[PDB]
Amino acid sequence: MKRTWQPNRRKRAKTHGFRARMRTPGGRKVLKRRRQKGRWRLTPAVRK
Amino acid sequence: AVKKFKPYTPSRRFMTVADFSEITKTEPEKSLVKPLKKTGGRNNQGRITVRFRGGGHKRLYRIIDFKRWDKVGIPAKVAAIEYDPNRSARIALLHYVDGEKRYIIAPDGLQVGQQVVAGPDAPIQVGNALPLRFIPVGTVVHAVELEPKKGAKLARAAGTSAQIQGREGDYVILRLPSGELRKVHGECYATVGAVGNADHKNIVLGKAGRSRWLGRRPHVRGAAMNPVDHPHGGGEGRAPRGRPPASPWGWQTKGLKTRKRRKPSSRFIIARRKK
RNA sequence: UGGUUCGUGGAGCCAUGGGGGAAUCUGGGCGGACCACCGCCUAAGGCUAAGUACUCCGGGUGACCGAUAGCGCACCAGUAC
RNA sequence: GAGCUAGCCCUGGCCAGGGUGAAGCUGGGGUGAGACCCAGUGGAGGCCCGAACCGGUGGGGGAUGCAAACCCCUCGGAUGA
RNA sequence: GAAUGCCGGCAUGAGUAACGAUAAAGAGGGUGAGAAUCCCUCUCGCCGUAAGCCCAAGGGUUCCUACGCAAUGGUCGUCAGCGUAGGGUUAGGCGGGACCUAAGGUGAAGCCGAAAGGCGUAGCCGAAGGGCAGCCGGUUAAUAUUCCGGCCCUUCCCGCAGGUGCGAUGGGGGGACGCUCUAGGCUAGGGGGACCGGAGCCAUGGACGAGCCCGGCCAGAAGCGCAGGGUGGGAGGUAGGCAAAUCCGCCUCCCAACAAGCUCUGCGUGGUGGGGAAGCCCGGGUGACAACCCCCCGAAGCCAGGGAGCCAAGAAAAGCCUCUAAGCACAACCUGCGGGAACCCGUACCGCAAACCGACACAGGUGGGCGGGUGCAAGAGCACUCAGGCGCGCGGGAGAACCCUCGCCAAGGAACUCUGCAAGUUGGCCCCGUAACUUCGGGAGAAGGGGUGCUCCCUGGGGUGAUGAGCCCCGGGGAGCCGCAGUGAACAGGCUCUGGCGACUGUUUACCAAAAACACAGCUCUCUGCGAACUCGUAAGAGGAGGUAUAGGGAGCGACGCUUGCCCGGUGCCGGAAGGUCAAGGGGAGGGGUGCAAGCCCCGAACCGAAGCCCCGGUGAACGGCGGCCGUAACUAUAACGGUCCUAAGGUAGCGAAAUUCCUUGUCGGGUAAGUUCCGACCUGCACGAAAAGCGUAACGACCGGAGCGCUGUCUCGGCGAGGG
RNA sequence: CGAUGUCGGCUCGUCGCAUCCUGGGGCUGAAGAAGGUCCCAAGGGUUGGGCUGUUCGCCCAUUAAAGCGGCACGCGAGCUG
RNA sequence: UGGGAGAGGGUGGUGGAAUUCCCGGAGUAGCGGUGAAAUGCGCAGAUACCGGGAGGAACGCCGAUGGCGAAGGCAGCCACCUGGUCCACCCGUGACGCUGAGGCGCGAAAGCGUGGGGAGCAAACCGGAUUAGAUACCCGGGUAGUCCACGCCCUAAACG
RNA sequence: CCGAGGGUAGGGCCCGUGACUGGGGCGAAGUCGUAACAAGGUAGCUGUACCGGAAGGUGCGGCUGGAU
Ligand SMILES: [Mg+2]
Ligand SMILES: [Mg+2]
Ligand SMILES: [Mg+2]
Ligand SMILES: [Mg+2]
Ligand SMILES: [Mg+2]
Ligand SMILES: [Mg+2]
Ligand SMILES: [Mg+2]
Ligand SMILES: [Mg+2]
Ligand SMILES: [Mg+2]
Ligand SMILES: [Mg+2]
Ligand SMILES: [Mg+2]
Ligand SMILES: [Mg+2]
Ligand SMILES: [Mg+2]
Ligand SMILES: [Mg+2]
Ligand SMILES: [Mg+2]
Ligand SMILES: [Mg+2]
Ligand SMILES: [Mg+2]
Ligand SMILES: [Mg+2]
Ligand SMILES: [Mg+2]
Ligand SMILES: [Mg+2]
Ligand SMILES: [Mg+2]
Ligand SMILES: [Mg+2]
Ligand SMILES: [Mg+2]
Ligand SMILES: [Mg+2]
Ligand SMILES: [Mg+2]
Ligand SMILES: [Mg+2]
Ligand SMILES: [Mg+2]
Ligand SMILES: [Mg+2]
Ligand SMILES: [Mg+2]
Ligand SMILES: [Mg+2]
Ligand SMILES: [Mg+2]
Ligand SMILES: [Mg+2]
Ligand SMILES: [Mg+2]
Ligand SMILES: [Mg+2]
Ligand SMILES: [Mg+2]
Ligand SMILES: [Mg+2]
Ligand SMILES: [Mg+2]
Ligand SMILES: [Mg+2]
Ligand SMILES: [Mg+2]
Ligand SMILES: [Mg+2]
Ligand SMILES: [Mg+2]
Ligand SMILES: [Mg+2]
Ligand SMILES: [Mg+2]
Ligand SMILES: [Mg+2]
Ligand SMILES: [Mg+2]
Ligand SMILES: [Mg+2]
Ligand SMILES: [Mg+2]
Ligand SMILES: [Mg+2]
Ligand SMILES: [Mg+2]
Ligand SMILES: [Mg+2]
Ligand SMILES: [Mg+2]
Ligand SMILES: [Mg+2]
Ligand SMILES: [Mg+2]
Ligand SMILES: [Mg+2]
Ligand SMILES: [Mg+2]
Ligand SMILES: [Mg+2]
Ligand SMILES: [Mg+2]
Ligand SMILES: [Mg+2]
Ligand SMILES: [Mg+2]
Ligand SMILES: [Mg+2]
Ligand SMILES: [Mg+2]
Ligand SMILES: [Mg+2]
Ligand SMILES: [Mg+2]
Ligand SMILES: [Mg+2]
Ligand SMILES: [Mg+2]
Ligand SMILES: [Mg+2]
Ligand SMILES: [Mg+2]
Ligand SMILES: [Mg+2]
Ligand SMILES: [Mg+2]
Ligand SMILES: [Mg+2]
Ligand SMILES: [Mg+2]
Ligand SMILES: [Mg+2]
Ligand SMILES: [Mg+2]
Ligand SMILES: [Mg+2]
Ligand SMILES: [Mg+2]
Ligand SMILES: [Mg+2]
Ligand SMILES: [Mg+2]
Ligand SMILES: [Mg+2]
Ligand SMILES: [Mg+2]
Ligand SMILES: [Mg+2]
Ligand SMILES: [Mg+2]
Ligand SMILES: [Mg+2]
Ligand SMILES: [Mg+2]
Ligand SMILES: [Mg+2]
Ligand SMILES: [Mg+2]
Ligand SMILES: [Mg+2]
Ligand SMILES: [Mg+2]
Ligand SMILES: [Mg+2]
Ligand SMILES: [Mg+2]
Ligand SMILES: [Mg+2]
Ligand SMILES: [Mg+2]
Ligand SMILES: [Mg+2]
Ligand SMILES: [Mg+2]
Ligand SMILES: [Mg+2]
Ligand SMILES: [Mg+2]
Ligand SMILES: [Mg+2]
Ligand SMILES: [Mg+2]
Ligand SMILES: [Mg+2]
Ligand SMILES: [Mg+2]
Ligand SMILES: [Mg+2]
Ligand SMILES: [Mg+2]
Ligand SMILES: [Mg+2]
Ligand SMILES: [Mg+2]
Ligand SMILES: [Mg+2]
Ligand SMILES: [Mg+2]
Ligand SMILES: [Mg+2]
Ligand SMILES: [Mg+2]
Ligand SMILES: [Mg+2]
Ligand SMILES: [Mg+2]
Ligand SMILES: [Mg+2]
Ligand SMILES: [Mg+2]
Ligand SMILES: [Mg+2]
Ligand SMILES: [Mg+2]
Ligand SMILES: [Mg+2]
Ligand SMILES: [Mg+2]
Ligand SMILES: [Mg+2]
Ligand SMILES: [Mg+2]
Ligand SMILES: [Mg+2]
Ligand SMILES: [Mg+2]
Ligand SMILES: [Mg+2]
Ligand SMILES: [Mg+2]
Ligand SMILES: [Mg+2]
Ligand SMILES: [Mg+2]
Ligand SMILES: [Mg+2]
Ligand SMILES: [Mg+2]
Ligand SMILES: [Mg+2]
Ligand SMILES: [Mg+2]
Ligand SMILES: [Mg+2]
Ligand SMILES: [Mg+2]
Ligand SMILES: [Mg+2]
Ligand SMILES: [Mg+2]
Ligand SMILES: [Mg+2]
Ligand SMILES: [Mg+2]
Ligand SMILES: [Mg+2]
Ligand SMILES: [Mg+2]
Ligand SMILES: [Mg+2]
Ligand SMILES: [Mg+2]
Ligand SMILES: [Mg+2]
Ligand SMILES: [Mg+2]
Ligand SMILES: [Mg+2]
Ligand SMILES: [Mg+2]
Ligand SMILES: [Mg+2]
Ligand SMILES: [Mg+2]
Ligand SMILES: [Mg+2]
Ligand SMILES: [Mg+2]
Ligand SMILES: [Mg+2]
Ligand SMILES: [Mg+2]
Ligand SMILES: [Mg+2]
Ligand SMILES: [Mg+2]
Ligand SMILES: [Mg+2]
Ligand SMILES: [Mg+2]
Ligand SMILES: [Mg+2]
Ligand SMILES: [Mg+2]
Ligand SMILES: [Mg+2]
Ligand SMILES: [Mg+2]
Ligand SMILES: [Mg+2]
Ligand SMILES: [Mg+2]
Ligand SMILES: [Mg+2]
Ligand SMILES: [Mg+2]
Ligand SMILES: [Mg+2]
Ligand SMILES: [Mg+2]
Ligand SMILES: [Mg+2]
Ligand SMILES: [Mg+2]
Ligand SMILES: [Mg+2]
Ligand SMILES: [Mg+2]
Ligand SMILES: [Mg+2]
Ligand SMILES: [Mg+2]
Ligand SMILES: [Mg+2]
Ligand SMILES: [Mg+2]
Ligand SMILES: [Mg+2]
Ligand SMILES: [Mg+2]
Ligand SMILES: [Mg+2]
Ligand SMILES: [Mg+2]
Ligand SMILES: [Mg+2]
Ligand SMILES: [Mg+2]
Ligand SMILES: [Mg+2]
Ligand SMILES: [Mg+2]
Ligand SMILES: [Mg+2]
Ligand SMILES: [Mg+2]
Ligand SMILES: [Mg+2]
Ligand SMILES: [Mg+2]
Ligand SMILES: [Mg+2]
Ligand SMILES: [Mg+2]
Ligand SMILES: [Mg+2]
Ligand SMILES: [Mg+2]
Ligand SMILES: [Mg+2]
Ligand SMILES: [Mg+2]
Ligand SMILES: [Mg+2]
Ligand SMILES: [Mg+2]
Ligand SMILES: [Mg+2]
Ligand SMILES: [Mg+2]
Ligand SMILES: [Mg+2]
Ligand SMILES: [Mg+2]
Ligand SMILES: [Mg+2]
Ligand SMILES: [Mg+2]
Ligand SMILES: [Mg+2]
Ligand SMILES: [Mg+2]
Ligand SMILES: [Mg+2]
Ligand SMILES: [Mg+2]
Ligand SMILES: [Mg+2]
Ligand SMILES: [Mg+2]
Ligand SMILES: [Mg+2]
Ligand SMILES: [Mg+2]
Ligand SMILES: [Mg+2]
Ligand SMILES: [Mg+2]
Ligand SMILES: [Mg+2]
Ligand SMILES: [Mg+2]
Ligand SMILES: [Mg+2]
Ligand SMILES: [Mg+2]
Ligand SMILES: [Mg+2]
Ligand SMILES: [Mg+2]
Ligand SMILES: [Mg+2]
Ligand SMILES: [Mg+2]
Ligand SMILES: [Mg+2]
Ligand SMILES: [Mg+2]
Ligand SMILES: [Mg+2]
Ligand SMILES: [Mg+2]
Ligand SMILES: [Mg+2]
Ligand SMILES: [Mg+2]
Ligand SMILES: [Mg+2]
Ligand SMILES: [Mg+2]
Ligand SMILES: [Mg+2]
Ligand SMILES: [Mg+2]
Ligand SMILES: [Mg+2]
Ligand SMILES: [Mg+2]
Ligand SMILES: [Mg+2]
Ligand SMILES: [Mg+2]
Ligand SMILES: [Mg+2]
Ligand SMILES: [Mg+2]
Ligand SMILES: [Mg+2]
Ligand SMILES: [Mg+2]
Ligand SMILES: [Mg+2]
Ligand SMILES: [Mg+2]
Ligand SMILES: [Mg+2]
Ligand SMILES: [Mg+2]
Ligand SMILES: [Mg+2]
Ligand SMILES: [Mg+2]
Ligand SMILES: [Mg+2]
Ligand SMILES: [Mg+2]
Ligand SMILES: [Mg+2]
Ligand SMILES: [Mg+2]
Ligand SMILES: [Mg+2]
Ligand SMILES: [Mg+2]
Ligand SMILES: [Mg+2]
Ligand SMILES: [Mg+2]
Ligand SMILES: [Mg+2]
Ligand SMILES: [Mg+2]
Ligand SMILES: [Mg+2]
Ligand SMILES: [Mg+2]
Ligand SMILES: [Mg+2]
Ligand SMILES: [Mg+2]
Ligand SMILES: [Mg+2]
Ligand SMILES: [Mg+2]
Ligand SMILES: [Mg+2]
Ligand SMILES: [Mg+2]
Ligand SMILES: [Mg+2]
Ligand SMILES: [Mg+2]
Ligand SMILES: [Mg+2]
Ligand SMILES: [Mg+2]
Ligand SMILES: [Mg+2]
Ligand SMILES: [Mg+2]
Ligand SMILES: [Mg+2]
Ligand SMILES: [Mg+2]
Ligand SMILES: [Mg+2]
């Protein structure tokens, strides 16, 4: 049947993207935390 | 007159439709329509604030002239009478000798080809508009302003009207559609005659589908819900109300008056509505 | 109403959201209701090192660990997944 | 977190074929004029039968499955909320 | 040594289950260390509204070639979507951007919020919508509307020539719109040809034939032709389209008007460029100087912004045209022609799937287009089959029980069982014929029955032609032939009688309930006079509504028919300027601390002092409620009648052992040989009853009861057979 | 209670005997035939249907007879539900 | 052809008295009702009086034993539209007539449907009396309805 | 071919009968009240409508076949 992951690149970038996170207080705290942890990727990589 | 159908479906047995007999033109003036942004009953937060709205037929909004004292002394010809999906009354397209075209709401008995005009000097005939000072006591009227130059507010739906009952100083006394008696400022404009399409209220939708065409989604009784949802919710099997009948938000709904008491307009309302 | 040890208590002191509303030393605040006496102090402008805190970083040293321990990672780890 | 799901909003798309034959219209009849009746025309409808499409009625199978809801047979809607 | 402890390792179950659709395989030849599994050939089967082809998501080198087989592959492997390496994606015209706007998002001005932030007209961003210039063919191992070939086209810059009051982010036009149905003429696509081109074939009894088999086109500027779309012209006045206007709108006049004319698209033609089958021969040659023509069918596509009807009344903005404003009128713009200029990103491959979502090379899920032929009434249904693609990544045997899916069955025919659960029966089309009841639509495909193939002969109307033949479509009548059987295979209702509940089509517990539940038109109560009530938000701001009492909110009830009684003492709601109670505050009689004092400070009586409550009324489609006992009539029985306690008042009409009845399988009647169920009655209703509506009601229901006919392996009662295990 | 699945039906039995029938007996208010009552006896047998989920029971038509109990109210890693 | 009388019918308008309600004023201890009473209403200011407003229905006098119509039935006043009928002239037509089974139309009140309107009155209903009792007669309240439009119903002591 | 009739199926009319139910007639020796005939103690009768144990009542409109 139809499952939960229906990939959509524009949706991905617009929802979890770098400019999405930076627009908002909680989104920058995500970036601060992910940078503090040493994550190689601060944000999901969608091909574009 | 309203039009019936033969019972060739279970819904056509009861469906009735407006005959549309006064309508002389089936397309709207392109310069007077604009898109009507459908809300679905949702507000600027995205939240439902009026339940069970949405899904109706697409509509363009006809720009109506609810001021009329714009063009004192300038006569206009009644060029057409049109359907308006945004209101129960019909609309009439006016052709001012100015060259300017405007929509008013069509009074009862308005004739295409006749002339109307607005102003303190207008004759007391259907379609003309005057400040209330100059309309004779007893004449029935519509598209009444509430305050001067703020636009027609009262008696706007199909078949409705108000009656001038007398004068008192700077104000005239109107019997509003609801039966209320109200002072209204004499400089407020009005339009002589009743609103047209008085058969509007004899329409029988006939089927659930018809309501849906109009943007009315199904209504859910509180008694069919659960206690999380509604005061009337829950109960094992069916259940009487078991408390004073209440809205989804807990307030009582059988008689509880809700007009604010200290409202400044009370100094102008003589007698609360009848019936 | 808050702060203080003070939770309405005899409840002062310091702060102030509302109302009323002064004086310039013979002016004014405080000494735990309040009054007198006796003292202390100078509100409604601002600044000021040092002694104090912390440990991303550098070093020194362990009756600290020794690869299931010690940091999640001694190794290409905030990786693979 | 509404890329699942629920509702709404904007903008596009889809619905083989067959059946029934409403109003209206034209003609004829009728009448003082009408109502109305008959025929032809017509093509209405949360109309009918049935694929796509949307479903999930009863049974059987499956049950460390092909599958964390599937398969076969049957069955509901299919111009409409 | 134990914590169903934690991490790791290794056992048991066990050579067991399984190896992922029952579309299916066999042989020969090759390669190789090794072959059921790789390559090649022949034979067989399966899909063909797909299991074929194209496009968009998503995936991201999986594409091509060489060399490999440790692992990955449910076996094997020499093979591969795997390992290594090299190569491969070419655009002014295709898609997106240097254009437009939609919801929405953002957001100068502005507004609001302790902070963070929330809003917000314009503007901007935002597409699969508007707009915009490329078709056919060839070529690579792998790209092609991109390279090449032929023929076309767009914008920008500059110049030349003619022309004009030129000029805009401003004004106006236009862009610009629904659903259903549909005309004319075309194109796509298809069928036939005794005609045109073609390598060949004559088998096994016959045929050298009007034989078989194969193919008989594609693109194309201007011009022309056919078919459609769009659009009236002139003058005069003008106060409106936030300036101006010659434009547009309005009034008037005059010609024109279903015409023509001007313009635009489609189709045909068209210089020109291409393609080109079967067979044969080792993807390529040949066929071939290939031929390339006539007839019929015909779109849901095209002309298109076509036409009609209908109510639920159907985006925006830019491009485009027109008007004028500053300005500028050696400029500028318009038209023609010529040269130059023309950027960025995508393009491989998979794409109903082994490359996407499902941990898997997973019987599941995935939006748009093409989707041939014949026959069956039609069709995208069904059977077979074309092009194209496959035989589903374990096999070989055997022929037990049992299981699964399937076929048949003597006599009986529901006796099975909770229940005909399941499975039979019925089954399309044409004709005949069809009941109660009914809201006059229906019920209805009611029920029930007859016909159905092929052959010859006669014949009627239509379509295309031309009026004819030919082709295609719809029929009619007569006489015959064969079989058990003619929708001869496949796809295709079993029917009726009678209750309950719900009017109806719809909706629901994604994944145990589809229903009598929710919704529904419709009924009533109630609130709301507009800066509405009400909802969201601290607010600003929104929704309501660019609506205005024939409207909007809340509640119950639930088509329709006939109806909806009595109780306002309690609670609710509504009304009541009296009265009672009533907090802060006002007031300050009187009292207290302290001071030598004037004075400072504290307590405090009467009285004044809101809403609310109390109090007085009203109100039931507001919350709710709606009795008991004794007695009485020519036999008994019962009680129309009287008496009496209690209550706010004591259940009306209608219905009743009921979706409600405990006693209960109540009693009586019907149906059955026999009926705890069913239907009809009665009424001592444990414990119906009138909008948590009462009683009915045609039609409707994958709802739940009861009965009958038809027919059956459900059964007496079992047997045999098939295929996958 | 870190789980001992439940009524009824179907299937499959096996056992007890306080015996329903068949076999053997005593008594009889046993003439015969038919019965009554008690004793011995468990080898075998103990039907098909209507109602109801029912066990049970009632009823129909038969029968030599239409027995009663136990086995986790026998039997759901055997089925039904 | 020329005249007449008339509440004959339909549509649109419009006038005054009275009843009730609301507002203002003034005023106070009762009003109302009956055979007599009580319920009811009234110091929360009634009744009685004056001024203002709203609204519905019916039209006093004229009015008669009268007029009109086929019947039912028709009553303020104005206008429009329209029927029947009588009279005088004796002008035209030339028996064109009478009746009338079926048909069609009309048809008081009550009742029905959809919508409006609602002052007064008033079935049902509630209360007070009366009475042996009183589901009545009398009194205080009161919903349909009574009124308007359109569609039904089609009855009568529709009687002379 | 037709064809007595038989068979399957569906309709129409008539008769008998049926748990139970509606009223009607008669009986009369009962219970309740007294609706009509007199102004019958509320003049009566009436079509209709709503209501009540019963006769009946009330509303609306009509008749006199109504006493004074
Ligand atoms: Mg997942
Ligand atoms: Mg999706
Ligand atoms: Mg993905
Ligand atoms: Mg995307
Ligand atoms: Mg996208
Ligand atoms: Mg998206
Ligand atoms: Mg982003
Ligand atoms: Mg990571
Ligand atoms: Mg890195
Ligand atoms: Mg992130
Ligand atoms: Mg009309
Ligand atoms: Mg109708
Ligand atoms: Mg109709
Ligand atoms: Mg009709
Ligand atoms: Mg119906
Ligand atoms: Mg109509
Ligand atoms: Mg109209
Ligand atoms: Mg339109
Ligand atoms: Mg526009
Ligand atoms: Mg709008
Ligand atoms: Mg809006
Ligand atoms: Mg917004
Ligand atoms: Mg938001
Ligand atoms: Mg949000
Ligand atoms: Mg709401
Ligand atoms: Mg809504
Ligand atoms: Mg309208
Ligand atoms: Mg209308
Ligand atoms: Mg209605
Ligand atoms: Mg609508
Ligand atoms: Mg609604
Ligand atoms: Mg509802
Ligand atoms: Mg519920
Ligand atoms: Mg919740
Ligand atoms: Mg709660
Ligand atoms: Mg609650
Ligand atoms: Mg409740
Ligand atoms: Mg409930
Ligand atoms: Mg309850
Ligand atoms: Mg419930
Ligand atoms: Mg209950
Ligand atoms: Mg409930
Ligand atoms: Mg319910
Ligand atoms: Mg309850
Ligand atoms: Mg209730
Ligand atoms: Mg309650
Ligand atoms: Mg106001
Ligand atoms: Mg203390
Ligand atoms: Mg303190
Ligand atoms: Mg302060
Ligand atoms: Mg001092
Ligand atoms: Mg001092
Ligand atoms: Mg101080
Ligand atoms: Mg101090
Ligand atoms: Mg001290
Ligand atoms: Mg000090
Ligand atoms: Mg220092
Ligand atoms: Mg320091
Ligand atoms: Mg150590
Ligand atoms: Mg060490
Ligand atoms: Mg280690
Ligand atoms: Mg470690
Ligand atoms: Mg480290
Ligand atoms: Mg480690
Ligand atoms: Mg690593
Ligand atoms: Mg759209
Ligand atoms: Mg369809
Ligand atoms: Mg027809
Ligand atoms: Mg028509
Ligand atoms: Mg349908
Ligand atoms: Mg249909
Ligand atoms: Mg259908
Ligand atoms: Mg769906
Ligand atoms: Mg199913
Ligand atoms: Mg089945
Ligand atoms: Mg089966
Ligand atoms: Mg199963
Ligand atoms: Mg499972
Ligand atoms: Mg399946
Ligand atoms: Mg299936
Ligand atoms: Mg089916
Ligand atoms: Mg269907
Ligand atoms: Mg269809
Ligand atoms: Mg439908
Ligand atoms: Mg729709
Ligand atoms: Mg131990
Ligand atoms: Mg374990
Ligand atoms: Mg264990
Ligand atoms: Mg462990
Ligand atoms: Mg462990
Ligand atoms: Mg092992
Ligand atoms: Mg073995
Ligand atoms: Mg084993
Ligand atoms: Mg398998
Ligand atoms: Mg091999
Ligand atoms: Mg090998
Ligand atoms: Mg091969
Ligand atoms: Mg991937
Ligand atoms: Mg490639
Ligand atoms: Mg590769
Ligand atoms: Mg390998
Ligand atoms: Mg190997
Ligand atoms: Mg290997
Ligand atoms: Mg492997
Ligand atoms: Mg595998
Ligand atoms: Mg090799
Ligand atoms: Mg592979
Ligand atoms: Mg290479
Ligand atoms: Mg090119
Ligand atoms: Mg550029
Ligand atoms: Mg833009
Ligand atoms: Mg675009
Ligand atoms: Mg393009
Ligand atoms: Mg081209
Ligand atoms: Mg290539
Ligand atoms: Mg438009
Ligand atoms: Mg559009
Ligand atoms: Mg539609
Ligand atoms: Mg056509
Ligand atoms: Mg072509
Ligand atoms: Mg064809
Ligand atoms: Mg031969
Ligand atoms: Mg043509
Ligand atoms: Mg002008
Ligand atoms: Mg062409
Ligand atoms: Mg060739
Ligand atoms: Mg050649
Ligand atoms: Mg040659
Ligand atoms: Mg040749
Ligand atoms: Mg079509
Ligand atoms: Mg059109
Ligand atoms: Mg409408
Ligand atoms: Mg816009
Ligand atoms: Mg200038
Ligand atoms: Mg020009
Ligand atoms: Mg650039
Ligand atoms: Mg690029
Ligand atoms: Mg490419
Ligand atoms: Mg699929
Ligand atoms: Mg596979
Ligand atoms: Mg798959
Ligand atoms: Mg094709
Ligand atoms: Mg067929
Ligand atoms: Mg067919
Ligand atoms: Mg099919
Ligand atoms: Mg074929
Ligand atoms: Mg296979
Ligand atoms: Mg074997
Ligand atoms: Mg199979
Ligand atoms: Mg058999
Ligand atoms: Mg049978
Ligand atoms: Mg039989
Ligand atoms: Mg049954
Ligand atoms: Mg069958
Ligand atoms: Mg069949
Ligand atoms: Mg029948
Ligand atoms: Mg009928
Ligand atoms: Mg129907
Ligand atoms: Mg039937
Ligand atoms: Mg044959
Ligand atoms: Mg056969
Ligand atoms: Mg088949
Ligand atoms: Mg069928
Ligand atoms: Mg059956
Ligand atoms: Mg039936
Ligand atoms: Mg029912
Ligand atoms: Mg239903
Ligand atoms: Mg239901
Ligand atoms: Mg109903
Ligand atoms: Mg309903
Ligand atoms: Mg329904
Ligand atoms: Mg449907
Ligand atoms: Mg479920
Ligand atoms: Mg569930
Ligand atoms: Mg779940
Ligand atoms: Mg669930
Ligand atoms: Mg299920
Ligand atoms: Mg369910
Ligand atoms: Mg269903
Ligand atoms: Mg539900
Ligand atoms: Mg419901
Ligand atoms: Mg109703
Ligand atoms: Mg709130
Ligand atoms: Mg706002
Ligand atoms: Mg708004
Ligand atoms: Mg708005
Ligand atoms: Mg509104
Ligand atoms: Mg409902
Ligand atoms: Mg009926
Ligand atoms: Mg009663
Ligand atoms: Mg009460
Ligand atoms: Mg009360
Ligand atoms: Mg009371
Ligand atoms: Mg209560
Ligand atoms: Mg004092
Ligand atoms: Mg003292
Ligand atoms: Mg009521
Ligand atoms: Mg109570
Ligand atoms: Mg209630
Ligand atoms: Mg007695
Ligand atoms: Mg009762
Ligand atoms: Mg009973
Ligand atoms: Mg019974
Ligand atoms: Mg019942
Ligand atoms: Mg009960
Ligand atoms: Mg009980
Ligand atoms: Mg019972
Ligand atoms: Mg019982
Ligand atoms: Mg019984
Ligand atoms: Mg039963
Ligand atoms: Mg039952
Ligand atoms: Mg009884
Ligand atoms: Mg309820
Ligand atoms: Mg109920
Ligand atoms: Mg249903
Ligand atoms: Mg159903
Ligand atoms: Mg049968
Ligand atoms: Mg069997
Ligand atoms: Mg066999
Ligand atoms: Mg077998
Ligand atoms: Mg086999
Ligand atoms: Mg076998
Ligand atoms: Mg336990
Ligand atoms: Mg355990
Ligand atoms: Mg366990
Ligand atoms: Mg004897
Ligand atoms: Mg013995
Ligand atoms: Mg024995
Ligand atoms: Mg034994
Ligand atoms: Mg039994
Ligand atoms: Mg029993
Ligand atoms: Mg018994
Ligand atoms: Mg015997
Ligand atoms: Mg036992
Ligand atoms: Mg026991
Ligand atoms: Mg027991
Ligand atoms: Mg047991
Ligand atoms: Mg058991
Ligand atoms: Mg089990
Ligand atoms: Mg069991
Ligand atoms: Mg077990
Ligand atoms: Mg066990
Ligand atoms: Mg069972
Ligand atoms: Mg169960
Ligand atoms: Mg007083
Ligand atoms: Mg008189
Ligand atoms: Mg004469
Ligand atoms: Mg009448
Ligand atoms: Mg009447
Ligand atoms: Mg009234
Ligand atoms: Mg009534
Ligand atoms: Mg009524
Ligand atoms: Mg009436
Ligand atoms: Mg008379
Ligand atoms: Mg015979
Ligand atoms: Mg015979
Ligand atoms: Mg009397
Ligand atoms: Mg009497
Ligand atoms: Mg009398
Ligand atoms: Mg009664
Ligand atoms: Mg009584
Ligand atoms: Mg009475
Ligand atoms: Mg009369
Ligand atoms: Mg008399």
